[PDB]
Amino acid sequence: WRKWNVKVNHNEKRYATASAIAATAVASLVLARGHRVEKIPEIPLVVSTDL
Amino acid sequence: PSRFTKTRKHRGHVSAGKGRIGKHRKHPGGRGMAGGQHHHRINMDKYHPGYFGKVGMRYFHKQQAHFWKPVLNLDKLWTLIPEDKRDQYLKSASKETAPVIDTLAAGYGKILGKGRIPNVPVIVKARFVSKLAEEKIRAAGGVVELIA
Amino acid sequence: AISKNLPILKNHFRKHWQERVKVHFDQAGKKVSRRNARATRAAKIAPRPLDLLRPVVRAPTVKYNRKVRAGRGFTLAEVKAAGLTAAYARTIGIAVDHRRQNRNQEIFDANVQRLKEYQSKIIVFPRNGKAPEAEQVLSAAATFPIAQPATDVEARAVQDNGESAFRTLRLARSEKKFRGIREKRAREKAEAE
Amino acid sequence: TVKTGIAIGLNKGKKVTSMTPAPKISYKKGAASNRTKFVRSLVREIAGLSPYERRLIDLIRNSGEKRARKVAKKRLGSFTRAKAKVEEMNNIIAASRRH
RNA sequence: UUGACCUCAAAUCAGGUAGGAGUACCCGCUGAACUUAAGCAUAUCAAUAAGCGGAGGAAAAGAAACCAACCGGGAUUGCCUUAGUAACGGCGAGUGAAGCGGCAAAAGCUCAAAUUUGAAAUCUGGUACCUUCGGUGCCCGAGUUGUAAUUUGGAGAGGGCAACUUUGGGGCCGUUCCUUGUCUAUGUUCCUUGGAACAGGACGUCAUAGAGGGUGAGAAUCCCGUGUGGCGAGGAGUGCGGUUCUUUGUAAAGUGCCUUCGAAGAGUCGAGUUGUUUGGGAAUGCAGCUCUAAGUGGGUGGUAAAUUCCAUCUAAAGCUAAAUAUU
RNA sequence: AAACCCAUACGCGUAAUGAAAGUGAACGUAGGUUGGGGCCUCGCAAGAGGUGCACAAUCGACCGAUCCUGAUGUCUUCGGA
RNA sequence: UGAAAGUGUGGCCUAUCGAUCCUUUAGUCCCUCGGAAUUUGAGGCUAGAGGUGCCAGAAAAGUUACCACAGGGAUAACUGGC
Ligand SMILES: [Mg+2]
Ligand SMILES: [Mg+2]
Ligand SMILES: [Mg+2]
Ligand SMILES: [Mg+2]
Ligand SMILES: [Mg+2]
Ligand SMILES: [Mg+2]
Ligand SMILES: [Mg+2]
Ligand SMILES: [Mg+2]
Ligand SMILES: [Mg+2]
Ligand SMILES: [Mg+2]
Ligand SMILES: [Mg+2]
Ligand SMILES: [Mg+2]
Ligand SMILES: [Mg+2]
Ligand SMILES: [Mg+2]
Ligand SMILES: [Mg+2]
Ligand SMILES: [Mg+2]
Ligand SMILES: [Mg+2]
Ligand SMILES: [Mg+2]
Ligand SMILES: [Mg+2]
Ligand SMILES: [Mg+2]
Ligand SMILES: [Mg+2]
Ligand SMILES: [Mg+2]
Ligand SMILES: [Mg+2]
Ligand SMILES: [Mg+2]
Ligand SMILES: [Mg+2]
Repeated sequence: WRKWNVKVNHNEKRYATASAIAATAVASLVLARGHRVEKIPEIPLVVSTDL
Repeated sequence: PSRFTKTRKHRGHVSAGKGRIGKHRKHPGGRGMAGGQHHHRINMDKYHPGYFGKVGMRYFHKQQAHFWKPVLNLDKLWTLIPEDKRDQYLKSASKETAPVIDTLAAGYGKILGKGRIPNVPVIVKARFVSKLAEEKIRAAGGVVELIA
Repeated sequence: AISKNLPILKNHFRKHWQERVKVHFDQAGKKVSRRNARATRAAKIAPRPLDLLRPVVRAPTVKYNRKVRAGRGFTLAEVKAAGLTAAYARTIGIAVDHRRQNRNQEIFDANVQRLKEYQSKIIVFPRNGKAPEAEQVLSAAATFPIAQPATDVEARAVQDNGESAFRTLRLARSEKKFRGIREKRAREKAEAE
Repeated sequence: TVKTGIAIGLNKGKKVTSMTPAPKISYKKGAASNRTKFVRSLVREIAGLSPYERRLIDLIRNSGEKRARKVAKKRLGSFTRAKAKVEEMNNIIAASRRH
């Protein structure tokens, strides 16, 4: 009966997810994770729905 | 969590912040509320005046639904109308088209007169009201029709 | 043990509570089990909607009487008026409650219309043959949602007659309070000679 | 039992047109029946009275119905039961005077 | 004298049944103290541990002698809440539910009390046969001190009128479930190190398979497997999906109107007292003793009593899955 | 057992006060006085004046309880301005 | 009370006394008994009394040389020290 799971407010969850999505369209932050996108022309990287 | 706790910092120090003379002991003043009329009396009188004794009249089998009477002050009283039609009704300050506000369906049992609705007519359906609230409503030009 | 300015706490842990602590780790798995059970039941009653038609009914307790609610069963008079018997209805997906009684014509006729809608919306396969495949849904409650009745309109004229509606409540309260005294006084008046 | 339309008073509540449902047969449960009257009347003949009923007959003849009701409230439990039993005993007295 | 009945017995009589183990969870009985109260006696610990009896895969409870006071709800269980609240309490320490509301899950019913009386229509057993979780025939027997049909209060029954509507059981092949088997890709190519390559580097392949394990060191591609689908086997089964044979049935069930009726549980309810218990407070339940009912009656309506009303149920008999618990 | 989505309720809060029955928060630019950061105006500046959130002190007003007073009126004992 | 001014809310001043809970009385004759009423009864509001002298207020007799435990040099029975 230790506390194992934590409540996080729904809107804080959504704030964080939106921030993490916005950080995807920043080549400075993607390189800083070590993702090897130096030769990638530009991000957000969008490909066709044929995939 | 455990690493931001002063227990980690007391490591090396003998008493763990509890003293050498006082010697953290099990329950030196008692368990719980022991001593309220005794050695904890000053605290119970300084910070809990009224703790000891019984005052009034008992109620056997009290149901907290006979006493359900949530109060709405006049100052709001248009929050019960949606934003879509509120401006309409406020600029068309007219009888023959006055808005109806069932406060019970919104979840209120009594209307009170805290302050200053505008001079627009309004029909207010309420189980209970106050003297001043109804005075202000019919001075604005409305009417309180009671319901159950 | 009593100390600096803090609220008096009533924490009821002076019994052997650690022997009785249920931690609901089973929340997710038990949800999975409920979903699997609903699926199995639906497959077993593969055309049927997994829930009986329940009536619309008015809640007790003046706190809650402003709200209408789903009830248990359709009040034998209601189904008789709907034009079918209780035994047949129970085999057709209609909950019947023999112990509730109709005192309100609005609720009565609303539930009767509910039953007529259900009878028009269902198809009942014969006991003999075909079984004409019919695309079950899983809820009769979603197909017949409980709607709150519209008691009034959104705008009306102002009809003020000068009764003040606070003195009204006041006088109702006062006559309730002093009813018996006045009846006793009238009795003592009538028994004068 | 008609309501007024307001939230306090004698007949407080909302006005709704009523229906008067059919009478439940489980409201006439203690209702007497001819078979049952016959059976009980017959059994009272052959079984007769009990000691405390005999005592009630005597107290009603001599000391009146008030002490009879007191004694019957003690021997039985309740005042209303005592009243009913004393009335039964008065009927018995009249019938035995006729017989 | 003979033959019955009643009650009681004996049989290594014919057939069966109980015991003990386990006991996490479940139904009960019994029942502490340490401890807390800064002492201690009520209290608390706790209606707990220990002790005893008794079950199943769940048990129990359960179709209201309920909750309510509402425009009323409507078996039981469980969760969220109500609520650390109403209330109990050397009113101290402490204890402490319930109605409503939201949800999971949902399912309803059956006996007694009625003359079959123009037909004990009912049933165990034995025995012959058969298609054997049983059936048919025959024969003793049980049983009228009441076995079947009929009805269970939501109703319902006996007559009278009037028309309509609906039905049972076997086989076969599938599907559902259980268990199990089997088949279903791609490198062991080159160099270095090393005892060993599963390491490093080069070139490649498969991928709905780069989960995991093994193999002389970190292996998707060496092996088992994994993933995706396929092909079988054996059962249980009435859940349904089709096909086939029997026609159940001059039977049963349902519905409308009139009329006469409408049986409804007793050493129980209830009361007094004692003890225990409960939040239950002039007495919540339980038990013991004493007293002991009624039938337009009785219970309940959380302040004892009398009077007048109202509301709501229908006890003293009974069965029932699911949601729930599980060291 | 994650992550994502959601209805209706429920909890706290938006109203207190009285044992309770119960009543229930604007005389006023939501008050006045004193002081108050910051802003504005004049001033080269010094400073003067205006406005003055928060906060503090104080006098008032409003709601409830208590103690009074007790109008129009009336089931003549209710009502309570 | 005094002509009056004025004095007087116990004793010329400094001491002469007492919570909760319970009971009881007085007052308002007011509130509640929660399905609705009447009358009893009971419970509530406000002010006192019944008392705790260990006097901020447990309900309380001894012994142990048969003794026990936690401790104390905060504290005795030796030396020593002043
Ligand atoms: Mg410290
Ligand atoms: Mg230490
Ligand atoms: Mg200390
Ligand atoms: Mg010390
Ligand atoms: Mg102690
Ligand atoms: Mg101690
Ligand atoms: Mg002790
Ligand atoms: Mg045990
Ligand atoms: Mg069971
Ligand atoms: Mg049972
Ligand atoms: Mg709370
Ligand atoms: Mg307890
Ligand atoms: Mg007792
Ligand atoms: Mg016991
Ligand atoms: Mg008792
Ligand atoms: Mg001010
Ligand atoms: Mg004076
Ligand atoms: Mg003096
Ligand atoms: Mg005193
Ligand atoms: Mg008192
Ligand atoms: Mg002292
Ligand atoms: Mg001793
Ligand atoms: Mg000694
Ligand atoms: Mg001695
Ligand atoms: Mg010393």
